[PDB]
Order: sequence, then C-alpha cells, then structure tokens
Amino acid sequence: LHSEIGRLNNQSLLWGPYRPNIYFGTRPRIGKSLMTGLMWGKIESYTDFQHTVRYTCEQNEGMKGYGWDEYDPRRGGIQSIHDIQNGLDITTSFVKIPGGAHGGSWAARIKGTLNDDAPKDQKTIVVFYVSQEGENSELEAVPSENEFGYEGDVILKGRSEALGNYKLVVTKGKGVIPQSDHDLSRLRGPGQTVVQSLTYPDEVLWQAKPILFQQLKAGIDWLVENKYDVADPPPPWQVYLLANKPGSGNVHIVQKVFEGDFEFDILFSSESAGKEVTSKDLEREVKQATEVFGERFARVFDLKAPFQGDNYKKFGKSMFSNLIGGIGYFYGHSLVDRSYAPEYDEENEGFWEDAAEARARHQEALEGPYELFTSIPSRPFFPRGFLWDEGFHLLPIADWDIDLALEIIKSWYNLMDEDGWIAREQILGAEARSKVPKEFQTQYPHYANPPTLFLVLDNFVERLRKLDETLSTASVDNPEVGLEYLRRLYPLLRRQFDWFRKTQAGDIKSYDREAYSTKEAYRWRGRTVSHCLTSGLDDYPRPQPPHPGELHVDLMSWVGVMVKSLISIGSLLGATEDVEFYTKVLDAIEHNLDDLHWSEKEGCYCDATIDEFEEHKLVCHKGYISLFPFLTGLLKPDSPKLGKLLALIGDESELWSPYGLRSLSKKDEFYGTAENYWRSPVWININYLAIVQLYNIATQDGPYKETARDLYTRLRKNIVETVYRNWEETGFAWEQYNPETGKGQRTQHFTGWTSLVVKIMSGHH
Ligand SMILES: C[C@@H]1CN(c2ccc(NCc3ccc(CN4C[C@H](O)[C@@H](O)[C@H](O)[C@H]4CO)cc3)c([N+](=O)[O-])c2)C[C@H](C)O1
Repeated sequence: LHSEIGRLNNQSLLWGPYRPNIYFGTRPRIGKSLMTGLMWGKIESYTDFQHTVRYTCEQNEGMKGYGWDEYDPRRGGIQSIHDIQNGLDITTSFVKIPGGAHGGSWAARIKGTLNDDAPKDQKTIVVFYVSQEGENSELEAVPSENEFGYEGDVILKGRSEALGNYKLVVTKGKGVIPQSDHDLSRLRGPGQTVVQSLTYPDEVLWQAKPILFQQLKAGIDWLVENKYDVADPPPPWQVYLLANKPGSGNVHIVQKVFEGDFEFDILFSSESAGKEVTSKDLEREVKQATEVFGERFARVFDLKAPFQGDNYKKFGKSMFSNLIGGIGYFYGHSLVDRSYAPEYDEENEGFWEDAAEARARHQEALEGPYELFTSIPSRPFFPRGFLWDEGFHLLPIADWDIDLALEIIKSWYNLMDEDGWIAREQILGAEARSKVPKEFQTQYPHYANPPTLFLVLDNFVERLRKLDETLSTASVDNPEVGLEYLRRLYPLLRRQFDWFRKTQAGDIKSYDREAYSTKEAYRWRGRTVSHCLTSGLDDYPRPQPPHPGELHVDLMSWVGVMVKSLISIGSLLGATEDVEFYTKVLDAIEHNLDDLHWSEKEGCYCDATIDEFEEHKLVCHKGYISLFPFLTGLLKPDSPKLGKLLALIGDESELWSPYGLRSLSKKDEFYGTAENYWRSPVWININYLAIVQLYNIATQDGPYKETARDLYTRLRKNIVETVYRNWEETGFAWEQYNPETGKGQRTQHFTGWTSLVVKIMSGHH
C-alpha cells in the first residue's frame, strides 16, 4: 500500500507554479522539462521598457507588495501583485486539473488592472515565455491564418518522454490592442499578438530576460537598416513588437500589447487526460479551489482568542498562503569544496586564518546534478533551501498537509552524502546561482546547521501514535504507510546523528575538565572572530577569541533534540540495540549540560572556552543561547534551573520586551553592537520555541504551571500583535522585529519562519 500512496502523491504534486524566484511561472518536478514565465512592463518611451519590465522577484520603492491570497500546491491558488512603477494591479490565478498518466493539466488566468495613478491609455507589454529541455523533446507553434500574427489563440503542440503529448494555449484574451497608423504597419502589421520560436543550448534556456532583449534588439536593428529613423519614427510600443516567426524550437516567446486593462488565459492540456482544458474549466476550478481552501483553513488553523476576529483570519491566510506558496522545485549542480583540507579541522589556535588559506586554494567544483522540492525564506532575497529554516517552515505546513511535509523532508534527506552531511544552503543550478554572489556560493562538508527537521518528525510521530483530502493525510491515516516511511528514513537520521558526533565534537579529555561523561561535548565548526554562521545565529556573541576548546550549549541541545527523536522512532521500529545506545547518550547529555554549561553565578546556561591559563571558563551572554536546553524541551518540568530561566525570560531589564523576547539581553555589553543581527532584535522562530515550551509547562501539574501560564499568555499575544501590526501597516512579514519600537526590519517578504505566527494563533500544542 506504501507504493500505491507514493505513486498517487507523485501524480498529485508534479505540476505547480514552483518557480518562486519569479512573480509567476510554472514547471513540473522534473529536472529537464517544460517551464513558463510571465513578464510585463509599461512602455512610454523609446528606452524605458528595459527599466520597467518585471520578471524575477524584487522588493523596492517601485513595488508595493505581492503574495498569494490562497494556495495549496495540490489544487492551485490566487496571487496578487501591486506594481506602483507600472501602475498595475495583477492577479494570477493558477489551477490544476487531475487526469491522465502524466501529472494532469493546469490553467492560469492573468488579469491586469490600471490603478488610479496610471494614464487611462497606458501601453503595457505582456510576454509569456516557454522553454523546454530534453534531447528527445519537441515543441511547436501552430502558425496563424493572418499575415503578421494572431487575431486569436496561440497553440503550442509538444511531446516529451516526461510529459507525453500535450498542448499549451495562450488565449486571445480581453483588452484594447493599440493599432499603429505608421508606414511600418505595411510590413509588421498594425498591432497584434506575435510569436517567436527560437532554439538555444538547453543550459541557457532559463535566461528569459536576455533572450528576450536580444530579439528586441534584433528588431530595432532591422528598423535602422531599413530606413525607419527619427525623421518619422513608429510608436514606441511598435518598435518593441517582435516580428512574428512561429515555428519549432526549445524557446517560444508570446507577446501581446494592451491599452488599458487586460486579461488572458494559459491552458495546458495533457493529451493523455480527458478532453482539452477550456476557459470555462478554469473559472469553475478556481471557484472550487477557493471553497476547499476556505474549509481546510478553518479546521486546521482554528484561531483561538483573542484572535478569533476576521481581521486576524485574513492575516493568518496571508501568512500561511505565502509560506506554502513559496514551495519551489530546484535542479542543477551545487558548488562544494571536497578537498577536506586539514585546516578545516580547526584543532589549532588561530584556526580561522588557516581555514581562510584553505578556501583560497579554490578546490571547490560543481557536483550533482541534484533536485530539491522545498519552501524558502524569501522570494525576493533568498529563494532557495535553507536547512534549519525548513524545520520551522514545515511545522505549519505539516498541520495543513502532512503528506506534503514528508515529501519535502524526503527531498531534503535524499541530498545527504555517504558521510551524513547535507549542505545548509542548497543553490541548485545556474539560475539559482544568478541570485547569490560568488563569495557565498561554495558549501563546505564540515559546516552543520541546527537539525530542526527533527521537530517536524516529532510531530509526525505523535500524530501517528494518536482524493486530495484523502492524500493530504494518507501517511497518518494508514499506520502501515507511516511506518514504512520511517523504516526507510531512519537509517539516514542515524547517519546524520553520527555525522554530528564525528565532525562537530568538542574536546573534554585534552583539558582540566571533569564532567559526568567524557563523550558528550560539541563545538560548531566554521566560526570566525565575529561570527558563527553554522549555528544559525550569525553574530550572537561567543567566546573571544574562538578557540578549539570552545563548547557550545546550543549545539549540545540540538543533539539532545536528535537523540529523543531517535528513541521515539527507533522504539517504533524495534531497533533495540539502537535505543539503548541513544538512552545512554540522552542520560549523558543531560548531566553534561549541567556539568559544563550551567552557571550558578549568572543563573543560566552558557558557552564554554579555555582560559588564557588553560582552564575551563564559562562565557555568559544572556540571550537566546542561554535558554537553549529549555527551548529544546530537555529540562524536567520540576527543575530549579527551569525556574531560574523563567525569571530571565520574564525579566524586562534583560530579554522581555513589549514586542517579544530580545535575542540578547539589554544588560549584555554587546547589546546593539556591530551589525546587531542577533544582538537585540526579536526573532519569531526562537520566540515560537519559547512559546511552545512555556505552554508545555502551563498544561502540566508542577511548581511553575502558573508562572508559565502567565508568560505563555503574554508572549503569545505580544508576538502575534507585533507581526500583525506590521503586516497591517506595511503588507509584509519581516525577518525580525525591533525590540524598542516594534517595527519590522531587515528583509521583507520573510515567509519564512515569520509564518509560524499562524501556528501560534491556533494554539493547542
Ligand atoms: C538577492 C541577492 C541577495 N544577496 C545576498 C545573498 C546572501 C547574502 N549573505 C548570505 C545570507 C543568507 C541568508 C540570510 C538569512 N538568514 C540569516 C539568518 O541568520 C539565518 O539564521 C538564516 O539561516 C538565513 C536564512 O533565512 C542572511 C545572509 C548577502 N549578504 O550577506 O550581503 C547578500 C545580494 C544580491 C545583490 O542580491
């Protein structure tokens, strides 16, 4: 039955607008295949369009906002885009129609509306760009009756091993098409939809904007050659109308010009399915998808007081839709340094200078290709897989569609090397690379990242103990199926656990350090003088200088998180030898936390180092780091240490701000210093962990029940209101929140773990 559910899942998920790096575009979950993309831009002059055209996502003064109003990757969704610069409000509706053997059919309506500021008679160029990769695949534009282009629908007929036979239609659509009285119309027509069919080497098909501009440039060149000049020039919008040249090729550019508002439809008809998809089909399925989304949202995300209000509901559906709507499929080579230089061992004082020199040998090389299906932090800034980010992303998604979450987990785990490493940032393919400066591309196999995907597995396990609707929860409704998934995955989790122990180990035995166990101690590789990028908390203060004797409490706590999970799952698979080993490790980490990381003087957990005189020193910077054993659920609900931590959490003069917990205490000497990335701001992911854990204490008999309840109540409210106030005033979810003013700061469109706010509002952990 497992293989059955798997086949149906493949078929359900194959098609999507899985190109979140651009405003609107589709591709299937197949590395080399058919992809589409939307471009648009006002044209007012002879030079302006190169500046106005839109394709890849950004955020600047010219763009008010954009995002998904509803989305499910199984059904589709609606996207809004508010473009100030081009004076346009765009809707993109995408929907999926199951049937056939090839992942079904889809359709999209593109609707544009001039806003109040735009000239009523603005000319807008719209382009739909289609490419196909494959050695055996074909795609052809059916030519038009008319002389110079199309009065009606453009039909592309194609075939591939992947997709079977298919037909992609770009409808005539509604809207005023400008007509030119110029002489040039004798040769190029007065104005109409036009198509160019081109062929380039597969590996450059993705560069739609440059491909396009080279054609525009060739049209203009042709004008100048044929004596169209400034003595009497054609209208701008006609200079940038391509000559019609439909045919076969691996690239097809469809171009329309509108005056005022417009709409058109894109219809993809899988031949192996029923009759072809119609515009009538599109509207019906859109209505249907919205109804289904409505119904699911209110079961899964039942917002509890005081967020029962309709304004909170809209906020929730926006945050949730943007998170899940950011799901991408990515395909290509990664850049990895596979030298395993000895300098990366960081066993020396000054190790950071050694490792810089090893990196300057530039031994890195492309490898793969790999594929990844994942959600992302940020469409405009970070449209790619980040390992510990995904652990947070998949918590709300799991609620919505557990089967979808497990697919993404599976996708991540299939990237793991034989050693147990997964690169923390997955930049797959040249397209992906185009958004990342060269300095930041290379991944290193000694760099770790918090194992947050373990949290999502933890939720899966609890749910397991305790057609699209059927498929979304198939893996928990069918315990046979759930266990098979775990059986297959379990080895990989174990591998990763061992990888952590081998590569991220700290040094107990080489110093004057007594502790309960001689095994358990951890040090993040990769730190520089001011940074520990691999821990996830970029610039959180750490022992100065970095030192091979350092021990990091956050890292050890992450290991704790992993062992607990391995016990849960290994129990369920009857891996008895395995569970007993885990149990010794849990026991040891519990003691070692206290023996090496607990500070009695300061009353919290701390990182450690080694003295100028070779002795173990605690280094305390009160902040998120300090509470890690708590945030990870390793402290017994009755512990005196827990109490001391709750004092810190609640203390206004330390971590507690009106707007959530500060990353670092106001009392710390490094508060609001340097880049201030994690040296004061409020971050929703860590606040989420605090909230979930406080609620855990509040719902059990114990000494801290009442205290925890008070803190849970206020923190939940403070975080939700902060994210919401900002969302109201700005339209955006932000990366982090200022603890003095409550304003969102750093990057916009962070959906992104900011979206956990949906889970916070709905409660019942
Ligand atoms: C669109 C493109 C953006 N570019 C660009 C890309 C990358 C980087 N640094 C790498 C980087 C990557 C991710 C984050 C976010 N965030 C940080 C949290 O701290 C982590 O915990 C969390 O893992 C993580 C993910 O959310 C922060 C920094 C920089 N840069 O630093 O100058 C610039 C420049 C070009 C011009 O434009």
